[PDB]
Amino acid sequence: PRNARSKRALEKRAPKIVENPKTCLFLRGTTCSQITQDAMNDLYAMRQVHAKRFHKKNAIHPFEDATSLCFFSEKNDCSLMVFGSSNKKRPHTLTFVRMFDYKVLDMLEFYLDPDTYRSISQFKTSKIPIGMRPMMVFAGTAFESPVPNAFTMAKSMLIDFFRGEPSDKIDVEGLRFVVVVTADEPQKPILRLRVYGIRTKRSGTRLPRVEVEEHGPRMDFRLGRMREPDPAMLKEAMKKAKTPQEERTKKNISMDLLGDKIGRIH
Amino acid sequence: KLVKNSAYYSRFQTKFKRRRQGKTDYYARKRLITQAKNKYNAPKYRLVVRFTNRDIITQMVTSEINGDKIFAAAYSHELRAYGINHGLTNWAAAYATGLLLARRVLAKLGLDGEYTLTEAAETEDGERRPFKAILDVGLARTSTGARVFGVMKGASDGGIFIPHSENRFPGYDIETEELDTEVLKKYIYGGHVAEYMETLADDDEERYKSQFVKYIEDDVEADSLEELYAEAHKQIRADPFRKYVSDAPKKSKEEWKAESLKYKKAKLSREERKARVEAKIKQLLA
Amino acid sequence: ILSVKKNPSNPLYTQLGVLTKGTIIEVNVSDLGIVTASGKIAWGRYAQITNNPENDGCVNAVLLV
Amino acid sequence: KAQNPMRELRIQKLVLNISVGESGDRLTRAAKVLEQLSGQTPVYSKARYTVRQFGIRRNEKIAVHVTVRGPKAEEILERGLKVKEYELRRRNFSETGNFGFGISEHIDLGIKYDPSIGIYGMDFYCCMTRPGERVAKRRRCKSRIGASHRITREETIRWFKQRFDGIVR
Amino acid sequence: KVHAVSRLAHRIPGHGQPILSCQFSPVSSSRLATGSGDNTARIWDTDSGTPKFTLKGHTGWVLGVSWSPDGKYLATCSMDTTVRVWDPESGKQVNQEFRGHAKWVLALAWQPYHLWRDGTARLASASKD
Amino acid sequence: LPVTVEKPTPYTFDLGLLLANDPNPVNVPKTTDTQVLEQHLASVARDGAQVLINQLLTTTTITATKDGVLLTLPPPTTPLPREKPVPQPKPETKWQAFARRRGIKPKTREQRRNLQYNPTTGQWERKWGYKGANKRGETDPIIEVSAAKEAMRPEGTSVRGDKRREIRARVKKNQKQMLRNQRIAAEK
RNA sequence: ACGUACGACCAUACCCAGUGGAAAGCACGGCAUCCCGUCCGCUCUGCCCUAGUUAAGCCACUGAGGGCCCGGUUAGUAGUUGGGUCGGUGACGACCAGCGAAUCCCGGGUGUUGUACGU
RNA sequence: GUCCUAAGGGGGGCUCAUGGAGAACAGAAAUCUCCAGUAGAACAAAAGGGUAAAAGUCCCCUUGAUUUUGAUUUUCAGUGU
Repeated sequence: PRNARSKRALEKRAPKIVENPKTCLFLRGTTCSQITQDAMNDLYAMRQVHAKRFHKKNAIHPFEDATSLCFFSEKNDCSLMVFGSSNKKRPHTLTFVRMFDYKVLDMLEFYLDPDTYRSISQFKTSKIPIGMRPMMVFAGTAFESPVPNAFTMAKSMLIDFFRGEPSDKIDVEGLRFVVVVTADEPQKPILRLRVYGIRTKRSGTRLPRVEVEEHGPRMDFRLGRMREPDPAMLKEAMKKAKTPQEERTKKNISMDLLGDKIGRIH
Repeated sequence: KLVKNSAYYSRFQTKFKRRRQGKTDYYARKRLITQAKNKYNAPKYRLVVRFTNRDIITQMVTSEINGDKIFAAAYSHELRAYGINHGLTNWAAAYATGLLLARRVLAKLGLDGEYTLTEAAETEDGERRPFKAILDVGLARTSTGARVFGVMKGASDGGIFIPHSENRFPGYDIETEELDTEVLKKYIYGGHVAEYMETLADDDEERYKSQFVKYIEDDVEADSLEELYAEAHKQIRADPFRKYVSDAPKKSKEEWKAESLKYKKAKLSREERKARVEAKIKQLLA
Repeated sequence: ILSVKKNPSNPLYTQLGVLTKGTIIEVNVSDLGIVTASGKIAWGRYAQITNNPENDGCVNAVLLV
Repeated sequence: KAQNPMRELRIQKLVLNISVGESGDRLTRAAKVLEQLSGQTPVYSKARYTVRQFGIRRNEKIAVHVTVRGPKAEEILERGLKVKEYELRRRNFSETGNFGFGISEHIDLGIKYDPSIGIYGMDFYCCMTRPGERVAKRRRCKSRIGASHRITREETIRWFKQRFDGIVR
Repeated sequence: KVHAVSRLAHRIPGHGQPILSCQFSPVSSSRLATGSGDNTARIWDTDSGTPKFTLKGHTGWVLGVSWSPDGKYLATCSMDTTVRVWDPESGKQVNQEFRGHAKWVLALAWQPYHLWRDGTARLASASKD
Repeated sequence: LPVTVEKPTPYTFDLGLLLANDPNPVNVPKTTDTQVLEQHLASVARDGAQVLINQLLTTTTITATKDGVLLTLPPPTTPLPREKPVPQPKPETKWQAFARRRGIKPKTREQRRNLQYNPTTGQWERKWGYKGANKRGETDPIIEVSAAKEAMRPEGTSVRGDKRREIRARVKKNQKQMLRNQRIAAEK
């Protein structure tokens, strides 16, 4: 990288101890329905700040070959991906792809129910501000599987999607919206995605009384094909790096409230 | 060879609609709304300042996913309620409109049952925080003495915390890095206009009459402008929501719907379009 | 004295902390009551030694402002 | 609708061009002629590419020009037409409605001979416009001029004949 | 309830020397008076952060500015051994300067408004003499 | 109205992610009415939002600053995959291995500064780069030249380019060593 | 419904041309003292909102030629994996499955929409 | 063999290659004007979707050539501020 700007871009794409917030690439196949496009638009609107959008048709079938997906991940530095497609067998499909080191870590299909889908514009409410992260509620007994399955995978993927940016502090005025994902264990269980705006009322106590109002979109999914990670790749992915600001604990050595280093004798 | 061919039309990528209309700088908008020093998930406000030929438009705006929201708006044609009837686009009117917007924002917030989480979790050592907003000038040039900073000065004096420096106010001296508050006071109270009125009345009486025909007709002398604008500032601070009715024709919303539908031209139906196509085919055959 | 920053004759003299004429030292300026533009208290600054301490028996310095 | 006062033709600008092809004293003298004729400081133009046949190199000042608007453009165009005896050719007028010509000696415009400067020829180019030209020039909401508001070659020829009482052959 | 001030409202220059006294008007915060070592006092409009009047006439540092309790007068005391009274709504000196102090006049105190008698106000000046 | 939700199983939380996990089953009614279905779903959302807001307001430290009323959040605890592997130390270059074997200490930042004091001019000057001391004399008016060196000099060349020649030679050798180190590290 | 200011989708919105536009609003417009910027008050900036004018911008409608966007069809077909399961020594030929196109063709369309202030 | 107040950073303004039509010398190729121009230029990389009121290009400001602090990370320290 001769150019300083290209050097900055390379350093941004370099692996780090404290990683950047993940970027999501939104793209569609050669055949994609308008319902699937509207679903993709709603998800992009919820995740605008850390997303990139493709606009062409891509002749990609992810469960056959994902070389093009890896190429797009490497080129755009996107580690989350939402891929839309349609078929006779699968009329409205959203394929969530999560990458690790520009290679496919895992994949999951979501089949969208067309008759119960409502977009964000179908609810006449105030909407979430751009860049604001919502809170998350995961409800039901389908997420407590002792063995890893499609529903635990979907919980992990949706947390990664709606995660936003990590922060040690938050304003109390930034707690006005919640994404609720409901799914129960069992013919196929339905995973329901809802978004609600939050109102607070006086209750005569210190704690306020919460009320909810529907924000959109209204989403119903059936979980389909699932590509699970290689165990070694998963181990490398769930390895946790330690920040230099996390000190290594030494035996009989501590720091007092004045910052003096204090030793213990016995 | 033809540059504009079928391949060119198929390969063409359109810009954003407001970029095509030349109204929005999306490069600046992205940094105005999606960039933050802190990540406390807090809402952000911008003071949008726009100028037309005859009016000044000031808005307090949040940015939501399906479109922007307006928290408050003040227009310079509303200054007729406070006594300013001339020069509704000048620097003094810009200051007064910014002051009006600031007072309306504070009166709407009550800084002049449902309750917020801030009041729910307020501590013992908690003080009132000022309303904060950032300036959005759009495509206007940000040079020294521009009226956008007059709107900004009016709003900041009205009580909105707007982060700013002073090197673009009228009277700023660039070599000495100092601001002439006498020139700033003159521009706030419209003394540049009054000095122009005196200068034109001394030099070119005909051009004076043509340029200030409405001032003379309404008997607004140059020496009374400072008092007029000061009294307008006092009235704005006293009653920020004074109602002003214009001389335009007044109907109800349904009456305006009917009046506009009387002049709307309806889109042709498929049957009429096919009839016209058949008539054209018959005319071509004949 | 907080530290010896730069003895002009030799980096070894700096490392040994020799206080001679022209040496840059870091001093504690809490008593002077210096506040920065952000409201923080500045308690460490740089001074230059203006005398010969080996001849005088004292260290004299001027704050670099 | 052609009798609307907002469709009235007028001169937008007049550009005076001297392409000496060589940098230095000759270009400085040509800039002196342009400054003395216009009343304002001229513009030095640099060569885009290197041509060994013309003896020029890239980024080298080889030309000078002045843009003049207002009644000053009208009076300078009047002097140029006095030099050309109010005679123009049909090929001079462009398809977009502008026109121009050239003179070989600037002395015939009314400039006294100074031996330290010399004789320079000049290119006159006049652009024509209608009111409402700001639509394509302003920064905000810049748009295209509509087709019926554009100026044609026949219209500017007719305007030239009616205004300056010249002839076009 | 008075809320704590947290930020700069205005920074207004105009004085050529350090400010030695400051006081708001008793009527409201819109009018502020300062007295400086450039031998002048100044009235400021605090709503727009602009200068309003410049009271000149002292030949020493204005050590004190003091509003009358009703707000209709401004008294200045200076190192030139004198006291002056000004009309704050027009910036003009009222009558003549008060003469009789041998040395610098350091402090002023108006008589309280409910104690004024004989159709006048009374002003006390403390001096170095 | 109550501000407490009572359920057979307690909620779990990750306040770093603003996440509430409800382990209780969502008994969705087996009806065909969208109104009652979304009413039950909104009730579940209401309970989850209520307990999340209660946990945030009661179990986190609250600080009132000029920015606003802020809650201190714990670091996130839900395990999520990284996008890229954890950075690792680079393979040792030939110089680094040689310095480790020979006990050669890294130079200090003051020792490696691009500044030196020229006695003869009494000025401070750069050692390298633009107008550095390594190019000293290339623009001086007069240069004494050796007769033997001028005789051995190639035709057309000048003594004014000798220092740039030595600089180009040194740079070429350094980049060759750097490319060899890069190739070996890529092989490893 | 129409207009304006910020917008969201970002061609159904783009490229070319014609016709019409009440009210208000936009706009063209007029003037260069002051602030400010140019070779040129062209642009930018300041002052007027009076006067002219819907000519253009803008809006609506229409029109070709492209382009673009939906839905069906292609078609569960080519193709690709499976002795998969039956024969065939085997390779392979059917059958069974799992994934799964595109061309052609047909039909429809040429902008919807949020907040605020107004007509 | 020649030249440079260095590169870099921030902000602001502007739009390119090319084609058509015009302008004394000027003629395929000098400069100037208008129209059209999805980038077909330039700069980076090696897109299967890099960048157009910019990441291009010119102005303004900085050019201070490798800051300070750390009980923290890793390595080292017979010269452990």
